[PDB]
Parts: sequence; C-alpha cells; structure tokens
Amino acid sequence: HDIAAQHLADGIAASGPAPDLAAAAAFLEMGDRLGVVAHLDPDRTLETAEVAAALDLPEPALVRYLDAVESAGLVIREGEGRYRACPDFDTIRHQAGYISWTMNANRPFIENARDFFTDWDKAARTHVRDYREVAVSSQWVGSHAFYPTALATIIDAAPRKVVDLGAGTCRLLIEVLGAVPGSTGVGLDFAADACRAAEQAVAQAGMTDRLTVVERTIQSVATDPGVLEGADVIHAGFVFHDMLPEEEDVCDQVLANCRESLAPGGFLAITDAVPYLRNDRERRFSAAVSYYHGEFMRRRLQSEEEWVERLRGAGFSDVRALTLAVPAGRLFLAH
Amino acid sequence: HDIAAQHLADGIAASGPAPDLAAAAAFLEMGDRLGVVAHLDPDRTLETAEVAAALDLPEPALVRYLDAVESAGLVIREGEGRYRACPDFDTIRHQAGYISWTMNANRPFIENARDFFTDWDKAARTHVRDYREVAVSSQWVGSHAFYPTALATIIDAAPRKVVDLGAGTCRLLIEVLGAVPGSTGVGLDFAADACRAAEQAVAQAGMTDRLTVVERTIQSVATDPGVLEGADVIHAGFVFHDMLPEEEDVCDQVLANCRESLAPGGFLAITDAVPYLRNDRERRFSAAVSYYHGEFMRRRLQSEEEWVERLRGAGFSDVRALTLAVPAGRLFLAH
Ligand SMILES: Nc1ncnc2c1ncn2[C@@H]1O[C@H](CSCC[C@H](N)C(=O)O)[C@@H](O)[C@H]1O
Ligand SMILES: Nc1ncnc2c1ncn2[C@@H]1O[C@H](CSCC[C@H](N)C(=O)O)[C@@H](O)[C@H]1O
Ligand SMILES: O=C(O)C(=O)CCc1ccccc1
Ligand SMILES: O=C(O)C(=O)CCc1ccccc1
Ligand SMILES: [Zn+2]
Ligand SMILES: [Zn+2]
Repeated sequence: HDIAAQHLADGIAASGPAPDLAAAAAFLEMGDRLGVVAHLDPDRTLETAEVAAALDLPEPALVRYLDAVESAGLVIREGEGRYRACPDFDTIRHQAGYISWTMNANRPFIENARDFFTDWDKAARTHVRDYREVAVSSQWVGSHAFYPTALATIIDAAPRKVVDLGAGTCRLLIEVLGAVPGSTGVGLDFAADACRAAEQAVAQAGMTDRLTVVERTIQSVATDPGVLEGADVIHAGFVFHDMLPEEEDVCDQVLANCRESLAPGGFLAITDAVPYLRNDRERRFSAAVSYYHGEFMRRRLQSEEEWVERLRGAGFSDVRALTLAVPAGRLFLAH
Repeated sequence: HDIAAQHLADGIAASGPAPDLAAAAAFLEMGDRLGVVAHLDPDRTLETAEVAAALDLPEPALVRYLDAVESAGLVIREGEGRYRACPDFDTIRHQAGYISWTMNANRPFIENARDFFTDWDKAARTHVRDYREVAVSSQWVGSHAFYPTALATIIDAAPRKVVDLGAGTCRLLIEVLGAVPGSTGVGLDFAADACRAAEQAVAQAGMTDRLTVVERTIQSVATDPGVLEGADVIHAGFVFHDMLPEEEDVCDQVLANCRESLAPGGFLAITDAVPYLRNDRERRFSAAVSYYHGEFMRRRLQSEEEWVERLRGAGFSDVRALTLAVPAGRLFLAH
C-alpha cells in the first residue's frame, strides 16, 4: 500500500503530459478524417442532426464519437445533439498538429525506412505521403507557431492582392482576407488532395469568390508567372525546398519572377525550415523535420545564411530572418 | 520586431512539450521497427559495425539515422561507430509509448472509422491492427506506468513459477525472473507477431531457457489448463477483456481454472483498464482506451466494482484494486 502509492506518484511524473496528448491527437485525427473537427469550435455549436447529414454519417455513430470526446474533456454537451469544443480546444488541436505531422503525415517514412535505406528510388514511388494529411497537420501547427508572425507582417502594408505558393489548406490566406476587408487571394498547390481540402475550407469561410485555389506546381510559376503580377505580397510556406537541390535553376527563375511581379512597395515572405539546429529548445523537432526532408524526401533545407544569400542574389533588398515558434522555423522577408 | 518576439513567446507556450514528444515518438517507432531501439540504453553502447550486421542494414544508413537521433538529443556519440542513449532515454521512450499506442498500434481505427460506423463486421476483418505494434507500444507504456506495481507485488512472495497470459513482449516476466534468482516463467500470447518479438527479447535477456513463450489464446486455458498448475502467481495484463462480453462463460472457466492451479499461498493478478473515468488526470487517455475498446474492438471493459464482483464470484478471497499510473489502469489482486 506504501509502495503502490510511491509507484503511482513516480509513474504519473514519468508519463507527464503524454497520455493527454496521445489521446487528443488520435481523437482529433480520427475526427478530422470524418470531417467532424471542422465543426468543432469553442465559440460555435455542432448540431449533430445537420452535421451527420452533411458528413453522410449515421447520426448515432457521430453521437457515440462526440460522447467519447466529451468524456475525454475535449467537447462540452450543450444540449441534446448540440456540442461545442472545450475552451482550450485550439491549443489542444495545435499541439496535436505536431503529433499528426510526425506520426500520421510522415507515416510511410516511419514504417518503410528499411526500404528507403536499401533502394531509395523504388521506396520513394512506392511509399507515398497523403498530402491531405501533410496539409492539415501543417495547418494545425501553423495556427499558433508559424501563421501569426506572417499574418501580422502581411496585415500591415494592407495588401490588395496576396499569393501563397504551396498554400496547403489556405489557412493563412483565409486569415489575411479576414483581417483586411478589400483583399483578394490566390492559393497555389500541386496536390489535388490539399486543393480539395482548401476549396472546402475557403467555402466554409465564405471567401470562395475572394480566394482562388489553383492546382499547379511552384515550378509552373517559373515559365507561367501569369498568376503573380498585381500581388502586394507573395508568400511561400515550406514549399521552396521542394525544388532543391535538383531544380536550383527553376528556383532562381521563380525568385526572379517574384521580384518582378511585385507592386513597388511589396515583398516576398518565405516561411521555411532550417536544418538540424543544436539549441536545446529547437533541436529535437528540428532533427525530425531535417531527417524526414534530408533522408526520405531528399529535399535540401537551407540555413538562415544560405537563404539570405539566395534572396539577395535574386535581387531582393532589405532581407531579414525572424525566429518562429515552430522549432527550426524561420520567416524571411525580402522586399 | 516587437510583435515577432511576442508571437515567438506566445507560440512557444502554445506548442509546449508537443514538438519534442512528436519528434521522439517518430524517431523511436522508426528505430524500433528497424530493430535499432533494442540496442539503445543509457548504460550500454551500440556498436554500429556489429548492430548494422545483426540487423542487416547498410552501416552508413544506420549511421545517418543515429546521427539524426544524436542531433535530436536522444543519443550521444561515444566514439566512431559507438553511440549510447541520452541519460533520460527510458522516460522519453515511456512517453513515446502512449503516442505509439494511440497513433500507430490503433491507426486502422483512426483511418477507417467511417467503415466501422457503417459496417462493423466488414471493417473489423478488413482493417486489422499489427500486434507487434500493440505489444511494443504497450511495453513502453508499462515500463513506468503499470509494470512497477505488479513487479513489486510479484517480487515479494518470491515465486518459483510465474505465468503471464497475453504477455505481449514478455517484459514483466523478464523483469520478475531478473529479480528473483530461481524462478521460471511462461508467457502466453495469441499473436505470432507478439510471440516472435517476445522470444527475441527473452533471448536478448539470456532467459530463453528460463522463460517459455507459448503461442495460444487465453481461451485455450479454459479447456487445456495444462500450463498453469505449479504457478505461484498468474498474471494477465490487458487480455481478460478480450473474451467479454461474448465469451463470458469461457472467462469464468479460465477464472475457475486459475483458482485451482495456484499453489496454496499464491494469487491471480489482473492488470486491466476500467471504462471512461471522469477525474481530470485520467479522463482523456481513459476515453481513448475506452473508445478504441468499446467502439472498434467491441470488447467490454469492466469497472472496478464489476471486476471485484467477478473475482469473488470466481471463488477468490482478499480481492482488492490498486490505482496504476497509466490512466484508468487498475491492478486487481485475488488470492
Ligand atoms: N512542387 C510543389 N509545388 C507546389 N506545392 C507543393 C509542391 N510540393 C509540395 N507542395 C505543397 O506544399 C505544402 C507543404 S506543407 C503545407 C504548407 C502550407 N503553406 C502551410 O504553411 O500550412 C503541401 O500542401 C504540398 O502539397
Ligand atoms: N484472446 C487472446 N488470448 C491471448 N492473448 C491475447 C488475446 N487477445 C489479445 N492478446 C494479446 O494480449 C496483448 C494485449 S497488449 C500487451 C499486454 C502485455 N501483457 C503488457 O502488459 O505489456 C497483446 O500482446 C495481444 O496479442
Ligand atoms: O511535410 C512537409 O513536406 C513539410 O514541408 C512540413 C511543413 C511543416 C513544418 C513544421 C511543422 C509542420 C509542418
Ligand atoms: O491494445 C490493446 O488491445 C490493449 O489492451 C491496450 C493495452 C494498453 C493500455 C494502456 C496503455 C497502453 C496499452
Ligand atoms: Zn517539405
Ligand atoms: Zn485490449
């Protein structure tokens, strides 16, 4: 009875916040694949009758899920068939983003590393990531750890036209357009799955007519820059690396094109990841992002120095790097 | 520059320990599937030359993985081709256990919930869990959150024979046998994949000749109790529920058989999960364990009361329940 109590206290300390985070991540990924999570908000209610119908789910099954999440403490039952997210839901979801990204989006790397180590080319085409999961997990991380700084920079200098390259689910644009009343946005992304997710999200935010989703590669922009011109700000979050080190020249043409297409006041903003940081706070997640990129995707992440170097030798001036909350995340501003 | 710093501090607080945990879980699951993690220990070294050969991996690929984990802060490079785990590695691995269990072992439930909601029978046979992942993730959680109390109870009363039903990777037995010099163990488990993992682990701990792994169902024990008799302690961790509510009678025969086969001093110890706790600490992970069991596996988790009730109406006396560190985990001792 003594040592049971001691084993209890010691175990609770060892486990720390991991039980809570493991449970939230699983409930939220499952609910997001169902389409339920888009209906969860601490300030709005989810009416099961309508949502079950909208999502084409048996209402009873939705109720059993929601009751499970209610037991977990992630939602509150407001009345019969009405639920709302717990007050700290957005932070819970943000943290789940990291877990979803490493454990869900990048699962093919985790499961099939042996293949990647022995025959990379065969592995790379056999074990492919689900870009809907890449884009969503990225959005959950972004909400609190990389969107806010870029949002605030974009909001000042009050743009009329914003282009986001490799936009994923288009959350940053939805946010920009929400904050500056007379703005248009174009979100560009190579993945059908991301684009479908985005169009849905954009519609859900009532901006379908203000914010266009165009399914194209960023490479496209080098030869067909007929999407940039008019833009006060061009943004690119975690995409530029997708053409390094293999398409260096294309990258430099996209950069040259960006410089041109800009209104005379505006800027390019690049959110991207720098490789293998050593500082205590950033190092562990930095290493995961770097290893997935380096080893599995064979994309080159550049250092701060290299990025600054490149934006200059692309004809941008006043280029600086800002530290983001997401480990090894950096914001580059090039005017 | 002001608001970048403010967005930084706010983002770091929002993210909390999630970046670190997400990265550790992914590195460790990946490394455990490779067979590397069994070689990681804060007190021993991993010699890449031998391990790469033992694991049938290109040594250079192992080195690149280990260097990534070193950058992450999870291993320390001792010299060329020598590495050891960071000092707090066991706690890191324990926490990764929770993430692995919810996000890896139970992945088929996360990805295919829609199917489970619409046609359960078809879903249950189409989307099946990898029991090697179930057993390993369970072991990582157990290390600090459910093995210690059962270990300490077993170690007292110094047994000669211990049987563990649904033993997974047999860590509890390996630990019991390690602490009481003249003990034999039998670990029983229905999953080939778990048994293979176990035999390997048992061999790695030099107990192959002391600890037998028998691939059988727990149901087996109802009709063929020729595995129990002689036992000072019978243990069963997170298996009993696998015959409820459908094989109630079989469960009661296994229980009756257990009562008989015991030496006159010994006891049955059951580690198992109670459903949907409400207390703040346990509720969130409790709900995940309960929802996976209830909804996806259709196994009945019993409350403390029900379990105590059952162990009595099986002819055990002096039955009590102890709180474990793993949320909604309970240890039942029946003599
Ligand atoms: N060559 C390419 N051209 C355009 N988009 C690309 C690309 N390679 C990858 N992408 C997209 O880039 C995104 C990377 S992650 C999502 C990033 C998003 N801007 C955000 O910050 O939340 C994915 O949506 C992926 O589909
Ligand atoms: N009907 C059954 N008979 C025997 N073992 C079973 C079973 N159903 C599931 N199992 C096994 O029970 C285990 C549940 S999880 C692992 C539990 C292990 N005792 C531990 O505490 O770490 C798995 O190894 C699974 O393969
Ligand atoms: O997945 C990719 O391809 C990326 O570029 C990852 C983008 C990212 C970076 C940090 C946290 C979450 C998401
Ligand atoms: O996966 C199963 O079937 C189980 O019974 C899970 C056993 C378990 C319980 C709590 C944490 C980790 C593992
Ligand atoms: Zn990337
Ligand atoms: Zn179970």
